[PDB]
Amino acid sequence: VGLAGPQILPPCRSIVRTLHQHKLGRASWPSVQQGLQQSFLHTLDSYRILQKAAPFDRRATSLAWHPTHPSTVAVGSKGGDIMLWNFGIKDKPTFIKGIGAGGSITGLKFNPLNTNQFYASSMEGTTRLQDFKGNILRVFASSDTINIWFCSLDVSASSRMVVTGDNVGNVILLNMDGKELWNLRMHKKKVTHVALNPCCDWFLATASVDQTVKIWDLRQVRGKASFLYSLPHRHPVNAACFSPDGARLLTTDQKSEIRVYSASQWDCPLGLIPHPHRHFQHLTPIKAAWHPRYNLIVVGRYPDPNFKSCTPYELRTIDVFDGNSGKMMCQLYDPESSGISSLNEFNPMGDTLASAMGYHILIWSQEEARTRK
Amino acid sequence: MSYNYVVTAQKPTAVNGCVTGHFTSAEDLNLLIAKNTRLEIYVVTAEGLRPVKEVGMYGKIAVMELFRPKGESKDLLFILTAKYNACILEYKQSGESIDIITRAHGNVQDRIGRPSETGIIGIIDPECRMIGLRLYDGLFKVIPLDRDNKELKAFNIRLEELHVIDVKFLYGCQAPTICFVYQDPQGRHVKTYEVSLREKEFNKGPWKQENVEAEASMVIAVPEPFGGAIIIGQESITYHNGDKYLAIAPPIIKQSTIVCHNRVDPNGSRYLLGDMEGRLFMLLLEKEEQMDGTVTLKDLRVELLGETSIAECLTYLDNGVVFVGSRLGDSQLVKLNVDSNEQGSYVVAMETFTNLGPIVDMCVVDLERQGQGQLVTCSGAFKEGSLRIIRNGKLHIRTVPLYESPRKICYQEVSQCFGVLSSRIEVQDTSGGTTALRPSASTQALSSSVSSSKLFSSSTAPHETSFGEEVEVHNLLIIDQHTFEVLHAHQFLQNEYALSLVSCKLGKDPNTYFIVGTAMVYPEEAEPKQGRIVVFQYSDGKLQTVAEKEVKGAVYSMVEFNGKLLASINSTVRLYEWTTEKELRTECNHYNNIMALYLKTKGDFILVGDLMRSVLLLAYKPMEGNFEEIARDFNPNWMSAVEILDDDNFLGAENAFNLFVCQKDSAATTDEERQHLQEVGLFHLGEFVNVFCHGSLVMQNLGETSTPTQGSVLFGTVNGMIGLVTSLSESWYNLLLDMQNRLNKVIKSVGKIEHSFWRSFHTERKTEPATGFIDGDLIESFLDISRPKMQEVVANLQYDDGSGMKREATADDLIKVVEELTRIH
Repeated sequence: VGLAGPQILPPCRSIVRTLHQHKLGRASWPSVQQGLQQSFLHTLDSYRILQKAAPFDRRATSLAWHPTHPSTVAVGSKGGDIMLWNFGIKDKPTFIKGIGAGGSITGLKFNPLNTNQFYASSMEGTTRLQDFKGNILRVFASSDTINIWFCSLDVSASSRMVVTGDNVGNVILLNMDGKELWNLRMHKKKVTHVALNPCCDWFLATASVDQTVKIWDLRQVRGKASFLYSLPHRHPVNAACFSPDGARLLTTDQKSEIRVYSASQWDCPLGLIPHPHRHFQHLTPIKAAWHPRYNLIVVGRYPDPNFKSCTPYELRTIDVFDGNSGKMMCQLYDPESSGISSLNEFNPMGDTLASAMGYHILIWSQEEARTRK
Repeated sequence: MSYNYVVTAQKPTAVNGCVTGHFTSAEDLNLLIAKNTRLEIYVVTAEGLRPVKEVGMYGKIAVMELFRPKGESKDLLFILTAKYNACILEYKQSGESIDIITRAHGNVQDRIGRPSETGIIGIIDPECRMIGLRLYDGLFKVIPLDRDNKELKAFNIRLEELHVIDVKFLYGCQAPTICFVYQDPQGRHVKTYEVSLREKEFNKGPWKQENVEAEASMVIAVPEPFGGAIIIGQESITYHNGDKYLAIAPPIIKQSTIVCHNRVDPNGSRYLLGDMEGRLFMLLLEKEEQMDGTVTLKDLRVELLGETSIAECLTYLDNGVVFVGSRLGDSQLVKLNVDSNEQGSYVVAMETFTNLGPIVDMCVVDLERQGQGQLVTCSGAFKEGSLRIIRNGKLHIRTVPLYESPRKICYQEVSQCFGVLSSRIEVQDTSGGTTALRPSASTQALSSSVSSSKLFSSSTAPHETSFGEEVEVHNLLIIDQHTFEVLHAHQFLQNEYALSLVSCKLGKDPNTYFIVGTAMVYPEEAEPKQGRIVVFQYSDGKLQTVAEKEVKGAVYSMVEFNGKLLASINSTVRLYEWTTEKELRTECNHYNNIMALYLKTKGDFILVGDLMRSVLLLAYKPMEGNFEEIARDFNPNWMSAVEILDDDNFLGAENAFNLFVCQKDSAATTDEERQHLQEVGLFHLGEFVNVFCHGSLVMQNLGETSTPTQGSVLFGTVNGMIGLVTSLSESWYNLLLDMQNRLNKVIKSVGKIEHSFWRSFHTERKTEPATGFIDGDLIESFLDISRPKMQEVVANLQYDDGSGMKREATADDLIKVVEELTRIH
């Protein structure tokens, strides 16, 4: 704690010379990545000028980035209403509605193949794959009985698999063309998040309300909790998201905690980042996220008068921590946006951040550049 | 549509590692040397070194250790590559045919893990029970050395200590035992663990943990009769063994960090120590007798032996001779005498071996004859820093010692000289400013001109300097093209570093200037916020300041642009015009960057190499007077260098030792899609590229149409390797790549590593097979195999000889093809 704030300064040592040191071969790459992480933090304290705002109807539930292009993003609502929006285009972005009441989209990834498509998981009970023009291409699975719906979704392209979670305790695993060999139960209650590793292909993670988060091996296990690993918790878990590199698993709870688990001995943790993201009914649950090219963490803060704050000033803001250390390095804040940043996601590109607040979508790029003739 | 060919012009010269032992025969004393892809095997003689073998591996050697299991009549060699291919090899000779047999091979990559900060570490138990590897934090990998472990199967053990500095297996232990130094919030400590194979886990070590110096950085495993371990730090040397503790703090070593070590006596009575200033010390262990016949340590002593090239590694051979393997300077054979010379030195150089590395910059000039290009490189660093002049006819290399670190170079024909940015280290003096460690080019010029510039000396808050801070002093040297004497030296301001340099004409002005971009350096700034562009004119043996331009950032790069100056400052690319009153005026700017390090131009097009936005293709608009972002590579890559192949093709190199080739998306139906550069070529070079440049060394055959490749771009590396990239047609590409496949079916790979795996694109984010690049080295390797193997290689091949129809290819046809290809470098 400390080292940065509304008053305290971000920048540590002025090691930029190291780049040329790297040109000489003396200093190693990870130190350089450390220094440029430092650089990005420094310029991130000038992301403060909120670039753009965007509304739509009732509530935000999920966020996703167009992988190839920076300025494009997809977002999913409380009422099955999807939006696709590009910046610097001004062509009044594209919309698609749904039922509006009980059709809450809850998971959303782009199509790795056809950029004009998208996968989606819906409160209707239909993990679907559908176009931005409205035509549904294919349903993949189904509840076939209302009051039992899906909550979690993710996909991998290198392995060509799809995975999805229910509201009771069972997970389903499909191919990109159907062909289901799964639907064995994994948990006792709702599965809030679930994800696949990108750098391997064949161990999986799932998290649930059961105060437990579980790591599976989708080709080797078939025996209904003949799993690979199981990590316990003190409270439930809202999200468990992998690294891009594959070695650092991040986990984020409902009461007050963040945990970093490592490749090395999944059971024990490396470090605890205490920070409040308290759960609540009408709020959208909070989802920590990695930044694809550093060892940073980005989170939304939701103050708690009962959480033992180390810092005396507790505002509604976006915090930025270091992965492999434990403490903080930056805090984004801007009034006129005193809502609670439920979701936050960086680009795969590295120059942009999106925030999903209640009834609001925010874009945080830098501005105020010099000019040409 | 873009097809490219890469070839080695000069193999790497820097030494990454070196060891001694008995590899070629039980009676021979052998020296093994690693130069980044090459393994060199020599026999030590009374006079020097006899070359016995040189091989290439499909991999960057990170570890090189000899060992002799039970039942073996001579030593085996363990090699581990950067891609974590492990292999155990054996030397085989029969007649004049020499083969290195692969005794064992396997990939020990784990699915997941962050590579550590101090890099791969590899050690082998003295009793040849196991290999130990430090690859990822928190983990220790063990390969049990069973005879059946021909796959080098391994297991992992948790390390509670996540930040290991160094580790070694101990001698004289009934159980395998590691001793290591680690860092934690409480400081640095040294500890040990035994290694239980039965349980595949650590057990408690023989002696308890002890605190060590904050900069404890190397461990030396002392053999019997001493046993125990020595810990080397910045100010102290300690020895630990059981209840035995002995530490010394000799002041002589505090001035420079010790970075490598080697044992002189088999019983461990003497060690060599090498520092960053090239100084070589003798470490002496005094024995103490014990009534039970054991020996304990009585004392430690350090003795200055002298100076060498700055050593990455040292190896005592025999008869007082040491090999000094350097990466920053030439390697050497040196003799140590028992008695000193007139200057008090015990060191005599016997032999020197050329090192071009680090090549930080270079350029091609027809120095001697028109059409005969020669490459002038800024080579080396600190006291080893030099210029190196290279020409063909294999190569002739002239060395110009500078005794300081070069940074950039350009050539100025009209003045018949070169401008060279350089820097030296100075330390605070007794009463004043700072003082140099030795004379060098910036302090031995014929004449000098300190910068009397006062552009922003007024209204500029100075930043204070406390007693103890060392300083870098940058200079621009003007050097004669013929004699390479230091003609003039211009010293820049205190704390300002010069980064980029160009010689050019500007605007309608007929004068030719040297232009330098700089940066103000301060310890607390995450990035520089102040800098200058400075335009000098050379005349009468000196530089006169014609103009300056102050800016708020580091001028990382500059390039000539249609008589205008294009320059990269912090996150901006800025174009300046040269007005009639001889001043710089901002013409235009582009901003969508994090940190623009590299620029190259062709016509009205600009290619920008970014710290983080890997590459950007810009166009200047003469009828609009502004930039447009034409396209961008949306795949992230931490760049180190870039180049323009032609109007449509853009080359890049990045920090994970790969190259890529971008093109415009030909199949784009929208401006948005058109803005996406497509990485059409990918290749794992195995080298860190620092510079590309257009030109050639081979004499150009004016009017030589119907050749395989077109264009020539040379590139230089940290390891001093130089290579050539050229363009290909689709058909030639297909031909040579099929040839590569069949050669791969025929060629014996050292360590049983697949060529495809080695050249496969590889970052921490993604792994993909190679495309669009011909391994020219592999192609040239066709000419060195026997004729039956060639016939096999060309067996069942349809080949288009000259211009015509397809037919069966014969070995001689392919020999002709490859011989023509070899002559491009």
